[PDB]
Amino acid sequence: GLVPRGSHMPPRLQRFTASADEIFAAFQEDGCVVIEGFISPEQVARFSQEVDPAMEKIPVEVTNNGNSNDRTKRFSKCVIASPTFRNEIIESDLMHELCDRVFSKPGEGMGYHFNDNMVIEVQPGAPAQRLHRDQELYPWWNSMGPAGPECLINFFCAVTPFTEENGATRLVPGSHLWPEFTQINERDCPQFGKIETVPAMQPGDCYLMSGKVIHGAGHNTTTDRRRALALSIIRRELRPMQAFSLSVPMKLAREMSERSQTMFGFRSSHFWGNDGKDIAHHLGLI
Amino acid sequence: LVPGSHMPPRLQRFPATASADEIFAAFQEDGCVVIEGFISPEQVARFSQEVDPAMEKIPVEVTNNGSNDRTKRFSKCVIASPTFRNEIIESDLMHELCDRVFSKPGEGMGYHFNDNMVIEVQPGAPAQRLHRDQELYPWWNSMGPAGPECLINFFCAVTPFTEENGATRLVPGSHLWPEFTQINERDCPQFGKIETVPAIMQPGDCYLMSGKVIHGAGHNATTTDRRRALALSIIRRELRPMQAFSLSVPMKLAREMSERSQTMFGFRSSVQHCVDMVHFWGNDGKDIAHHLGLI
Ligand SMILES: C=C1[C@@]2(C)C[C@H]3[C@]4(C)CC[C@@H](O)C(C)(C)[C@H]4CC[C@]3(C)[C@]1(C(=O)OC)C(=O)[C@@](C)(O)C2=O
Ligand SMILES: O=C(O)CCC(=O)C(=O)O
Ligand SMILES: O=C(O)CCC(=O)C(=O)O
Ligand SMILES: [Fe+3]
Ligand SMILES: [Fe+3]
Repeated sequence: GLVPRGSHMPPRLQRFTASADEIFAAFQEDGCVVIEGFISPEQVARFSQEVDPAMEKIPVEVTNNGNSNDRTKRFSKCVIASPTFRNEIIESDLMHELCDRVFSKPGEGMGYHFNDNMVIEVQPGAPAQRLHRDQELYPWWNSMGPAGPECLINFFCAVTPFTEENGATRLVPGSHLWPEFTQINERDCPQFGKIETVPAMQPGDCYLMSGKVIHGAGHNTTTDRRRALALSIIRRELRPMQAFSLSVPMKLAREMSERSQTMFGFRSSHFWGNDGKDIAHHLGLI
Repeated sequence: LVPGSHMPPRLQRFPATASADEIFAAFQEDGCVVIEGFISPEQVARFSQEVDPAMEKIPVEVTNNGSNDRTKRFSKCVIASPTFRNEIIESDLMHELCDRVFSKPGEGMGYHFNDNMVIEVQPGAPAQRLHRDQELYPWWNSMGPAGPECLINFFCAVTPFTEENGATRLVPGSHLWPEFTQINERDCPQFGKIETVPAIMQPGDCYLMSGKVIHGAGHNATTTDRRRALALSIIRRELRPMQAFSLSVPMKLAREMSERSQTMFGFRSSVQHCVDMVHFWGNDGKDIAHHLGLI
């Protein structure tokens, strides 16, 4: 009794803070999954307050250009600006145990690190964002199709509420299993215009989406800044969009755990080394 | 010429004053090509001299496993060698060829440094397993020869490369086989049947090789010869380097670099286009070179 008997049933999008082997199976089966309450209530709140001054000084472009910057604010310096982010959120033992199932291989330590820490605020009346796979960031990955390894996953977390009206993210569950991975336009995608989305949540819930999954922010209302926190995580062989080890000051890196140092590139795992030695030695982190 | 003798595979040779289109054509055909005088004999001799203290402090590891042992590997070339940072990495032919491999229209430099490794193969050192350098990026073989390029190496003779002292063994045209497997008995059907050719070179010569080319260091069967190489390993901007150069190379040395050299070492970003434009290795919407103060 999930849809009225006889109706078309829409692509499946499971919801779940229980077993990691559990959430991981929903990820594998569908390409994405929701984690209701991924960051605590006040945590999501103290976080949003802490980055709000930074958001306040980001001007809004009104361009009708088609870009992803048309009335959408984006801001990446979350570690610099938010103590609760760098002290609490990125230390979710849930994140890591999930990242460990997507990415790490046995006896090789952490096969993952951060790509980005982005706060995305869809301004009211913002055109719906182009449909895309995140792994289009790494242009050849689509050419490996659904059988290729995972390159990227997003812990996409709501900051203000996510509604059909304010432009929450439209997901396409199961698009990680399509036979050919393509750009999503009328020229390159045959299914263009027939692609059945599902809008994605309340402040603190996150959805865990594969980089193979087609998606996009929808159209935005008259006075609702729809604000989100994207934890982009990639495998250790890939380069981050943000140069976090050169902008996050050494002070904050000294306060991080070994594993979070590895996420921001203040520590190696043999990639990102220093002539046969961990880069951590040279940085005065023993 | 040899005498109905079997003629082994051809490794094409060009002087460093040839058309970058002529050299790249060879690279595209065979997957590897020798560039003679890539570095001048005076430049390489100063380089060898400037890194030689660091090389002598490096213990030769001998092991009871015949392991990629008895090979010295040193990567702090920028810190240790003015010739390297002031002249060698400013090779225009090197950047001409990288652009033809990596750089898309309208996205600036599509490449950067993976590594800068002095590789000195010691007397008696055993040969290296046959491998492709793109095995570093483990999904890459699965795209086969149609896959884009992830990596190229400018592998320079610092001291002479001879068949006896362990000059690299290469397989021209292995970037074109229909299936890219690891080269072992389990997965490779040609295992044991693969014909290689050595990179015979004088100091300052180099070969340029695709990550798709099967190759391995040869056995050093001499008693005197420490066979010294300089490997300039260059990858796509989207891939992680093996060296964290921006974190170990001093900022004092960063400020002295040309802007394309800063990009190579991650002191400066490059802009990638997907409708959307994105700084790769950037700082919250701006080139990382602002926060660092490099203009
Ligand atoms: C240029 C962009 C790129 C190429 C990559 C992404 C990307 C790093 C992709 C992976 C994600 O986990 C996440 C949320 C961290 C985004 C953040 C925004 C940008 C940087 C981007 C953007 O800001 O557009 C002006 C885009 O929105 C987009 C969709 O179009 C892109 O595909
Ligand atoms: O803002 C959103 O809801 C989607 C974010 C996204 O997909 C992107 O910017 O790449
Ligand atoms: O030293 C050589 O000639 C081969 C080096 C090589 O192929 C490698 O280290 O990947
Ligand atoms: Fe996206
Ligand atoms: Fe190699």
